[PDB]
Amino acid sequence: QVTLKESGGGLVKPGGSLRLSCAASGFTFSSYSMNWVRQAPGKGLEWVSSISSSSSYIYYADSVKGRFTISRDNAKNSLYLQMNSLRAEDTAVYYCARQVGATWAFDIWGQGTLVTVSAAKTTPPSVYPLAPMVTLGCLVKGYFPEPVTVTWNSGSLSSGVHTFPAVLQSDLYTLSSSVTVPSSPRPSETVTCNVAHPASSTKVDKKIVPRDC
Amino acid sequence: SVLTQPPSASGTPGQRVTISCSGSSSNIGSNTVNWYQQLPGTAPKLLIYSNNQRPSGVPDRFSGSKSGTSASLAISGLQSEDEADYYCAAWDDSLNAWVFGGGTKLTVLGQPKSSPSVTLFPPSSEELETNKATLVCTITDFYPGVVTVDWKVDGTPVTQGMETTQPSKQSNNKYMASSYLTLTARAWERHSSYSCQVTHEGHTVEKSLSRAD
Amino acid sequence: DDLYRQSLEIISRYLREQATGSKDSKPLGEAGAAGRRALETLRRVGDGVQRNHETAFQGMLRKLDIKNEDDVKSLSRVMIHVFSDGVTNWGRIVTLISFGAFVAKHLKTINQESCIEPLAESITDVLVRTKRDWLVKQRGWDGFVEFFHVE
Ligand SMILES: CN1CCCN[C@@H](Cc2ccc(Cl)cc2)CC(=O)N[C@H]2CCc3ccccc3N(CC(=O)N[C@H](Cc3ccc(Cl)c(CCc4ccccc4)c3)CC1=O)C2=O
Repeated sequence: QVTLKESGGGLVKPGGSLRLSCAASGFTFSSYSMNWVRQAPGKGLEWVSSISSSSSYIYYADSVKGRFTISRDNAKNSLYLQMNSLRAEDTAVYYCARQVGATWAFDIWGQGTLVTVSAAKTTPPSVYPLAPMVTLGCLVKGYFPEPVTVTWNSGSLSSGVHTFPAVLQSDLYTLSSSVTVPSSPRPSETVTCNVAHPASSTKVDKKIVPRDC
Repeated sequence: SVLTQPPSASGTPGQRVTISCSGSSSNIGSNTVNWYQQLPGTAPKLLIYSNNQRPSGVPDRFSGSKSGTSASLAISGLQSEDEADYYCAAWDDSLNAWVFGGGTKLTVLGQPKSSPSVTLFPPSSEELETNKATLVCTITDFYPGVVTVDWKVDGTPVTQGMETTQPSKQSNNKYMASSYLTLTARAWERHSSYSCQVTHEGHTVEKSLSRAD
Repeated sequence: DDLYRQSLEIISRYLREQATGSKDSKPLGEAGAAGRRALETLRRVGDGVQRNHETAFQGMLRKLDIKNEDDVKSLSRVMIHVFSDGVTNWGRIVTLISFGAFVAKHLKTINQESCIEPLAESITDVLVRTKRDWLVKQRGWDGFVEFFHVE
């Protein structure tokens, strides 16, 4: 399994610094040029930086010159991006991509890591039940920054789930997730949503109990 | 962006759609073009390398070509699963940088229309205890992915406090969206009739409730 | 020119070890970890070129009739024919250096050992002077290692 996994993304204040890390697995890392490519939410891909196998050739986009520093530790199968003097425009999902030696194609990409450049503070979400086949849900209210993850019954309920995108009110995100189950939300047959907000180390379970309406 | 692409592209199932990528002599004119497909909510993946080569797993329907400073991606037999953002990328000799195109959002129109399944949720008691009231309107299983959401409180159209999510793609090629109405707990108590109205394709689906549960 | 230096180091090292018949263990003082990897790839690729085109290399060596310093000086006019047609790729560059090694091997046996260094700088001369932009674009000796990586 040839993989790339980015880390270090999170909330940082304007003018601040952050270091992104990317771990390579299943290949000879020291024989590849590597790249950083970023994407502002709802916007296009923007190549950030490139570093050859022995770090002899390094390149940066003009938008990042003098502020970002790419480097790699071949002994630790790691690629880094030291970002300094961060501004609102640097808010994006940052991807790590392996470059093919013979064609320069970016054949392997990581899943990405979100960097939010804001003065707003880390806020944990408030999880509320959404009770009216029957559609149940939970409202994940007033968190910051993104992301949050929602599962149902610790991942054992995946059919019929709809996790909607978030909306941004003032400086707080709200999202909801719904689940359609058979016509019996029986006390023995429970429906629980599992909400995680890694930025605030929140791990909340919320059992959805209906009322006669 | 240095490489230009039409912001959007569309076709019907089975049609042949073409996405162009326009560059200069120092990028497309000097180098090979690669294409990336970014499915909704996923990391980009290699689609085409060396102008027209397909990595293992990319179906025959995708083909690419290059002439002068332009490149093209051809998708024969358009399918709803081809709905994604397509990006071309080429190394630029005069910039010493990778240049990605602005991206093309591909929409597959003319599939069989589906009405939205609307579910309305009142605020939870737990949320009312914080002196806030959120009504959640879930909209799923609709095609095309364009909806209008209007809120009514006691027969009068709501003008403030509403937030609708942009439509998002489901696994079965249909769309989903979410709407929120935020009131104070006092305002929730002061009014009784709440309605979320969803308009799709000159046809509107309404779900309503009374606080008198 | 650090690239001229680094290429000269790798090429002169590869040609000297080829004439000797045995590979060294001592470090490279200019090239670095980039040079180590570059020389290692050149040893694997270059030897796989020298074997796969052994008859053609034997024939070219016979036809060239190299026996003195004047012949070694004129070998630069033969080296450019690897780029004469306007074609530049790592496949041509490795062949240019692999044959350089074959000639160096011949120069040692015909006891013209002192002419190996002149030859190594001549190969480096044709490479770095006529193909600088392409080498730099291709990420020099790192790109060379990345291009031939198999996995
Ligand atoms: C004027 N021309 C020809 C006009 C140029 N057009 C070429 C284009 C080309 C060039 C290279 C390659 Cl790999 C593939 C294609 C056609 C060609 O040469 N095809 C090749 C096909 C097979 C072959 C494979 C490997 C090596 C040689 C081959 N040989 C045998 C040969 O004798 N080739 C010479 C040219 C040549 C080619 C490669 C090398 Cl390394 C050298 C030696 C330089 C040197 C290096 C170190 C020390 C001293 C000298 C010379 C013909 C000539 O004199 C061919 O003929």
